[PDB]
Amino acid sequence: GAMGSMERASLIQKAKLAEQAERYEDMAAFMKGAVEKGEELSCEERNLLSVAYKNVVGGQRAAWRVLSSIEQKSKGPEVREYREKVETELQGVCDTVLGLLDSHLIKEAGDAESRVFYLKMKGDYYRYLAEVATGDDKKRIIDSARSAYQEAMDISKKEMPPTNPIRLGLALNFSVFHYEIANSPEEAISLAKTTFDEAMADLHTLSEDSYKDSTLIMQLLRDNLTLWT
Amino acid sequence: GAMGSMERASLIQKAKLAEQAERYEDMAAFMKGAVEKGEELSCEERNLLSVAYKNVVGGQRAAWRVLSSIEQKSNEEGGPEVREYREKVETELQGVCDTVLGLLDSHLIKEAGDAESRVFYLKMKGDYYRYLAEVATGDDKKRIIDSARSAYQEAMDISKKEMPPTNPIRLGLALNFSVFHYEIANSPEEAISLAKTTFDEAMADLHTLSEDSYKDSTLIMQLLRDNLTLWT
Amino acid sequence: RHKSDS
Amino acid sequence: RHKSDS
Repeated sequence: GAMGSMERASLIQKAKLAEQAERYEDMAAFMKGAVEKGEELSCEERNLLSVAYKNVVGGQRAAWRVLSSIEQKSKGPEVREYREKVETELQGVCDTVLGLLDSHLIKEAGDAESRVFYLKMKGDYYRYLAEVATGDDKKRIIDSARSAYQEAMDISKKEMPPTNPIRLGLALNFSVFHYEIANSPEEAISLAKTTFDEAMADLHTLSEDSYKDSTLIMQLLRDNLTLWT
Repeated sequence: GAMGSMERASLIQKAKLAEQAERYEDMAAFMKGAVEKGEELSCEERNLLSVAYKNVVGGQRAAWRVLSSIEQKSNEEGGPEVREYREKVETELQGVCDTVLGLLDSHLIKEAGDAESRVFYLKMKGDYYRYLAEVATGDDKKRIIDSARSAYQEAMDISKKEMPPTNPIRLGLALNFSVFHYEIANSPEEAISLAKTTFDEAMADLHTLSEDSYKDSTLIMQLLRDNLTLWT
Repeated sequence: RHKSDS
Repeated sequence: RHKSDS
């Protein structure tokens, strides 16, 4: 790979420079190179990886939605063709992330924070593939996303407190999966309510560091619940 | 090239879709394919081309400025990584400028067409040489500065003879040429005189303009005034 | 209209 | 930094 000749520490440094310059495609490429060195990522390095690829795929998803909305309720082939181009690029980025998770990052060892973080990421990027897939492929992708999310949930409920921001963000995303991807509004609503309820019941045991982080996500859960009811 | 099998009309519509999706790299590639068909661009098409590449090079310039500033503090004030990544961004920026300058020379700058089109493309040539000069050094920078000056000066000669002093293309050209004088050619006196002359000759005529023309002209005159305030 | 982790 | 044509 193009980063094979660069020192791990220099790749991390350059990822941070790319973030400052808002060059997220570069940032993701540096972090991919760092992952491929084969060593575990620190918490700070996990966040760099996630920020980089979330920004890359976030832009592709937003474009795909723009084009898909123009295509729907609308003729020449141009809009479909360009929507398909964006879709293909998006799938390529998701396949890269999922390959990195499988080949390097998801392991039986390590603390709960790291194991849940990577399994949630796996569920998220399968969910992004599901947003654009059709037919038998979409059914396979949905089951893969569910399986990853459920493995992350099983860990988070045994190894993390109900106010932990990673556990909360996982439940939030899995409930979105239930509502938007899996056609299971009742499971989405249930999961989001239970998750909010149990966070609220334990809010007094919250360490200052993770106050804003926790309540921000609790806010997102409630605002989704407003919509699904 | 990669767009060679696509209809010109389809390239233009996809450029408009890419703009809507804020995918300016795609937008530029579509417009490059349209230019390579060999036919002239309409006013609307010229502006799609300019918007696409201005957004692309604009982000690269902004990132280069961020990294150069980090590089400058790490050098004078107090490893090779910052320089290396700044060099990477710089080379990508130079590649985009070289693409635009090549499109202008090979396809768009010609003796034919109305004065507006000829000024528009020569102003663009001056701009992208200016962007190269922002990052160049040594003998290369000297050559680039001369190339920028020649392009801007020929555009100025045409705009002065053929366009009214409130024309937005004439104003934007003078604005950019004054920035070239001040920031690139180390000629603050020439930069001030040009911006002041341009503003004054435009002000004399604003009262004759329709509502819509008034807006377009004053938006640029305000940029001249902004710079004049900073330089004086 | 719903939101995922931000 | 200066203003150039927008």
